[PDB]
Amino acid sequence: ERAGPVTWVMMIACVVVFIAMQILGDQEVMLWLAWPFDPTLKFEFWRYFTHALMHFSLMHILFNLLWWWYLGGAVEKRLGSGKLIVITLISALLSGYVQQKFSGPWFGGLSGVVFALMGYVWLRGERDPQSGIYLQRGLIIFALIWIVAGWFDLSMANGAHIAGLAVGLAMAFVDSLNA
Amino acid sequence: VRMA
Repeated sequence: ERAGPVTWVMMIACVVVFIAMQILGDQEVMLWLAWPFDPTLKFEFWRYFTHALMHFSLMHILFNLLWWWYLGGAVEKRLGSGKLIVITLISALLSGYVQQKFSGPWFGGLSGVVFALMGYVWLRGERDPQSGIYLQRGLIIFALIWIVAGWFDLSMANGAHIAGLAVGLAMAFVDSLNA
Repeated sequence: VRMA
C-alpha cells in the first residue's frame, strides 16, 4: 500500500497550518510563514520552506494533498523517506525562490512541491523503470493542462509551477544516471 | 496572493 511517515507528516503539517489560517486569518499566518518580503527578514530561515504549508482554500489543500499523497506516497514507498525529504526541501526552496522573483513574496501552496514530484515520478519512471515508480499518460496530460492554464490565468504561482517541475526533472535525471 |  502507501503510507509513509514523511507523506503523512507533510499532510498533517499542511492541515495544522490550514486550521491556524482559519482561526487567525490568512494574512496573520502569511505574515509569519511567507517568503521574506524584506531582506531584514532573510535569516528567518523557516520562511524559505513554510510558504509550502499555506493553503488559501479547502479545495486547494485537498487537491494538493491528493497529488502529494499519491505521488509523495509512491516516492517514499519505493525510494525511501530521505528521498522524499530531499525532493521536498529542494523544490520548496527553489520554487519559492523563482516564485518570489516572478511576482514577489505573497504566495503559498504545496503545488510547487507537487509539480516537482510529477516531474520526478514521470522522468524517473521513464529513464529508470525498475525504480517501481511511474506517472501515467492521463496524469501528465492533466499536469500539462494544469501548467499552461496558469499561464493564461483561467495555478496562479507560475514561477512555482515551472520551477518545481524543472527541479523534479533535473533530480530524476541525476538519479537516473545512477543505477 | 498567488496559489502554488
